[PDB]
Amino acid sequence: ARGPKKHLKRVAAPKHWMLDKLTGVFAPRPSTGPHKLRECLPLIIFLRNRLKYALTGDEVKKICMQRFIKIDGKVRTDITYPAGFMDVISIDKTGENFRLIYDTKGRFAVHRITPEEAKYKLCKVRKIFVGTKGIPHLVTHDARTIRYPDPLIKVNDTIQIDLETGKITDFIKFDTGNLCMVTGGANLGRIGVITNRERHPGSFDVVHVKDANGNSFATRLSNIFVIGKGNKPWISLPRGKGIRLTIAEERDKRLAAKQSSG
Amino acid sequence: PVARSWVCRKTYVTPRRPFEKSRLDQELKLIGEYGLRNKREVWRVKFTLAKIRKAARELLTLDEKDPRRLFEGNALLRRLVRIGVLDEGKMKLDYILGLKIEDFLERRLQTQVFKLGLAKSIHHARVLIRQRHIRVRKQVVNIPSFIVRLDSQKHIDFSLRSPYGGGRPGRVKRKNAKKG
Amino acid sequence: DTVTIRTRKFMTNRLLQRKQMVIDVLHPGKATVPKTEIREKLAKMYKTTPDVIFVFGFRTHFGGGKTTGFGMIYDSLDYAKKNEPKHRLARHGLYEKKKTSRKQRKERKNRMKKVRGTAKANVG
RNA sequence: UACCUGGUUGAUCCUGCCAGUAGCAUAUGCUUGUCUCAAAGAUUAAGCCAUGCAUGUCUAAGUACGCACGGCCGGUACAGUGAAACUGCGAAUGGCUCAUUAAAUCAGUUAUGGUUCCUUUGGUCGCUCGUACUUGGAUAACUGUGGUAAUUCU
RNA sequence: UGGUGACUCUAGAUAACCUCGGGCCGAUCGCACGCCGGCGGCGACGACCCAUUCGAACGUCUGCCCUAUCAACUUUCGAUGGUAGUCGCCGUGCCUACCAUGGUGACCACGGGUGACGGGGAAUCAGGGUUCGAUUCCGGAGAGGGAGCCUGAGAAACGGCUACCACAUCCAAGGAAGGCAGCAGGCGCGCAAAUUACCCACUCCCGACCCGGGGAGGUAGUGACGAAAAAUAACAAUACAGGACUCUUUCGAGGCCCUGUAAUUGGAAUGAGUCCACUUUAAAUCCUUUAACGAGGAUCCAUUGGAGGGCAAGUCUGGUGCCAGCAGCCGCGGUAAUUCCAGCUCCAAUAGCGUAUAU
RNA sequence: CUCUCGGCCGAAGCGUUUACUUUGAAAAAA
Ligand SMILES: [Mg+2]
Ligand SMILES: [Mg+2]
Ligand SMILES: [Mg+2]
Ligand SMILES: [Mg+2]
Ligand SMILES: [Mg+2]
Ligand SMILES: [Mg+2]
Ligand SMILES: [Mg+2]
Ligand SMILES: [Mg+2]
Ligand SMILES: [Mg+2]
Ligand SMILES: [Mg+2]
Ligand SMILES: [Mg+2]
Ligand SMILES: [Mg+2]
Ligand SMILES: [Mg+2]
Ligand SMILES: [Mg+2]
Ligand SMILES: [Mg+2]
Ligand SMILES: [Mg+2]
Ligand SMILES: [Mg+2]
Ligand SMILES: [Mg+2]
Ligand SMILES: [Mg+2]
Ligand SMILES: [Mg+2]
Ligand SMILES: [Mg+2]
Ligand SMILES: [Mg+2]
Ligand SMILES: [Mg+2]
Ligand SMILES: [Mg+2]
Ligand SMILES: [Mg+2]
Ligand SMILES: [Mg+2]
Ligand SMILES: [Mg+2]
Ligand SMILES: [Mg+2]
Ligand SMILES: [Mg+2]
Ligand SMILES: [Mg+2]
Ligand SMILES: [Mg+2]
Ligand SMILES: [Mg+2]
Ligand SMILES: [Mg+2]
Ligand SMILES: [Mg+2]
Ligand SMILES: [Mg+2]
Ligand SMILES: [Mg+2]
Ligand SMILES: [Mg+2]
Ligand SMILES: [Mg+2]
Ligand SMILES: [Mg+2]
Ligand SMILES: [Mg+2]
Ligand SMILES: [Mg+2]
Ligand SMILES: [Mg+2]
Ligand SMILES: [Mg+2]
Repeated sequence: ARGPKKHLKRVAAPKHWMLDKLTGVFAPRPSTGPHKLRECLPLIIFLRNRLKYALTGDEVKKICMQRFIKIDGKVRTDITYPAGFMDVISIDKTGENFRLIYDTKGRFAVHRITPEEAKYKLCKVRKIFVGTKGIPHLVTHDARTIRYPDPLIKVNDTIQIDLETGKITDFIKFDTGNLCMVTGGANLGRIGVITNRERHPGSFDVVHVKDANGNSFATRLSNIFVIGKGNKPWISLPRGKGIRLTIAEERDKRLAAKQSSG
Repeated sequence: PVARSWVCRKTYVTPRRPFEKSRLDQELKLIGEYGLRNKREVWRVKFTLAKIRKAARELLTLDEKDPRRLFEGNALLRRLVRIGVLDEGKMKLDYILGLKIEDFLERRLQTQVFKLGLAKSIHHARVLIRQRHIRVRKQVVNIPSFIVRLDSQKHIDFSLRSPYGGGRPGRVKRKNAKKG
Repeated sequence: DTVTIRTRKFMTNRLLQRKQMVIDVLHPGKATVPKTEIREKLAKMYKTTPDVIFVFGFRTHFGGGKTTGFGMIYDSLDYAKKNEPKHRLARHGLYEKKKTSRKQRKERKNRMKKVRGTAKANVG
């Protein structure tokens, strides 16, 4: 295939979008942006499939062209804009704010946040490099580069960004005992305290994480996102508090809710 | 590329020996006793029972404490109890292997309509169902092979838009009354 | 006299300047209720006028008891004209489509492709 | 449903195949009332093709002296709608087919500390000690003379 | 300064260079308008470089069918490696010069064949397996066959161009124009496969773009590929072959229950059709919903294969007479044919069922 | 398995190397 591809088959779209099979052949094909194609949520999917504010794609376009949607404090009129982890979506006309946080089953949940909490976000740091007359530079998972960071900030750390200004306010160092979320793999969406990190030089590093219920699970280092310092998260967690129920206890909970209903 | 789905199944299987006295007699007995149209209905019920037995046999060989065994065994037993085939007091996995074809044939809407006294024969029951005289709860059901759920059994009525339930005379009564 | 309207789901689309809902219609012995009178029932129920109410997708269940569709009630007629799809406006008589065919336009385009600047307007 | 049955002999027991049995795919024959899904010029010829269509695109925001409309006022440089043309972008996606291709393609796993990357997103953009209250020449659209039997020619 | 497992990395310092076929250091547009004589808020375009996204391109490791009537192959025109370079976006025999004689193979090299695009997968299957995968998702290749290029971030692009080869169109004979393995459609080939329809309303894509375009795609048409559901009658009364059940002593009685010649009766219930109106939809159709009409041979009439065995169901009747034929196999037919040709009856599946071929 | 480092543990080797077995991670959707 000469040149880049511009379409996305519906059955070839990422499964966490929860797209059906009979609506069409194609999928929204996220635009290039701060988040990778497989790990993002396009604006149209969120605005139409998730929130049901629009019934068709044309209605999503009509919504976005009145400049009502803001992603991390900036008006975004692109309906296929890739909104990813920890992004803040603000709709002032109706007055709500959402944070894209993975659910326990590895899907972007509709998570409403208070307007006070919509003024900042947390970003994982991807690399630090010195350039241009010895000025340090940070690169985050959100593709934003910040010059003059705190010298203590190292790779795999987490920084709190004020969305209005774009500057760092504080940070969490990657260390055992700090709370984290898994942003990829089998344990995606799970929240727990880092227990141990084993280093394999020349290969991937494995991080062990223990839930609040005592369950343990491993991931790769690139799949770990520091959420809070110690046991306390710096953001609000979704309704499922990051713990994964087995199918048996999920069925028991569903049956109990059914019995208590009515 | 299109936006269509191609998943489909065959609901029955055909017997390997086409002509044998015992199988033919047993199938004819079932057809006559439950008012079935042909042998494909018998083979359809046989196929569902065979799939259920295969799933149960797969689960039995697993460990008792195996979470998969517990989960799908509980699901299978609850599905079988829900449609009335199994007894709640016999909710162990091995009892699934004791089920027969008549148990699944007794839960059809045709046989239940006959048993409830809405019809005077199994064939009268079939023609009553296919003629839109029978409803389950509020929905008019038109399909004789409607496996009646255990909770849904108590709501089987005469379909109040029908002459037998709603007291509106049909074509024949109206025409014969116009002749007077 | 026996035609009931209920609205199961309901949300205020403040961004699209409307209210959107799911409508279920009870009509035990009659044909599927025409949209023109479902609109009147909705207007009387929501204390608005029928000119800003757009209903669609009405499907009647087997056995002939109920119908289910979707409805929108716009805050104003101008908002409806901005936000509604054109065919739904044409159903209310507020829009008219062009009378040409796809073949007519395509052949005209391919004919115009053969001439230079102003002569493009001289072929039809 | 972990299955067999007929056929060598005067008769028997074997070997052993032939035949029967069921499914699945293509074709074909006879037949066909309702209803829901639904494959469909692959196989032979990646053989040959009439005709039509399949890729174009303007915002408040690159260039408007087409009265083509319409002014408001009529010297208010340029109201607005705006064909055409210049400029920019796309046309490298999609669709089709399976000829070639036998460690090749492809699959899983790794590498680029060995490279390129329109676009989107963020950074950077008085960091350089050296007519500007705005520079020059064209060309298209348009107007007019044409050539060729003939072209999206010029 | 900072970094990595590992830089000849990042940053720093110094001496210079800096391509006329030149590197950045804004001579651009719109909307609001302002303050103190000059300063200015939102945007839109553009731009060197870095990062990011979308990739792409080379590599690493393991994995492929048949064939020995292919046992040695590559190396003089790069085969394997070394040194220096050229070219390339870069690592590399990628190419060149000079060197060395290497590199693969019975653990199947090399060569040949394939009715070979590879996978995800499909059919069958106790367990193990066998076969299929042109075909809607991913990857690859090609646009009649080769080759060479322009533009561009990205083609060795063919709904771009330049040639040659094979076909072929118009011509005023000087010239010009080609590429359906896109959607329809035609020819041909065949055992073998649908409309020269409607639409951008949905899914998405493109553009300067809320607006235009899209045979991508959607919707109908044809459609017994195949899969799901599912009519072709039900009941009552008679009358009984009647049967069980029942007392009586055989009849009888037993009128409880069942089945059927019922061209015996009888009213009930219906959808197949015809057809208003809604609903559906971009506009429709279909389905669903509802008026009216619509069943006694309810002629509103079920077929396809069989009836010796395998294998379920007639050594009944008529015709033929080793003929015609049937028969997958064994066999049947030569004047009393359970096998052919028919009638009647019967049985298997049933809106389906035979036949040929692959498996 | 132990001798060294950092706050009894966390670290470091290496026990010859594996095959095997169990676990964990990474593994398109259909
Ligand atoms: Mg392509
Ligand atoms: Mg690495
Ligand atoms: Mg012998
Ligand atoms: Mg013999
Ligand atoms: Mg055989
Ligand atoms: Mg057969
Ligand atoms: Mg019909
Ligand atoms: Mg095809
Ligand atoms: Mg062909
Ligand atoms: Mg142009
Ligand atoms: Mg662009
Ligand atoms: Mg381009
Ligand atoms: Mg930028
Ligand atoms: Mg070199
Ligand atoms: Mg060399
Ligand atoms: Mg040489
Ligand atoms: Mg081939
Ligand atoms: Mg193959
Ligand atoms: Mg294929
Ligand atoms: Mg082929
Ligand atoms: Mg493909
Ligand atoms: Mg190509
Ligand atoms: Mg061809
Ligand atoms: Mg080419
Ligand atoms: Mg073409
Ligand atoms: Mg092309
Ligand atoms: Mg064609
Ligand atoms: Mg022919
Ligand atoms: Mg065919
Ligand atoms: Mg469209
Ligand atoms: Mg359009
Ligand atoms: Mg198509
Ligand atoms: Mg038609
Ligand atoms: Mg057939
Ligand atoms: Mg079928
Ligand atoms: Mg009907
Ligand atoms: Mg017959
Ligand atoms: Mg006969
Ligand atoms: Mg036989
Ligand atoms: Mg027999
Ligand atoms: Mg035969
Ligand atoms: Mg015979
Ligand atoms: Mg999978």
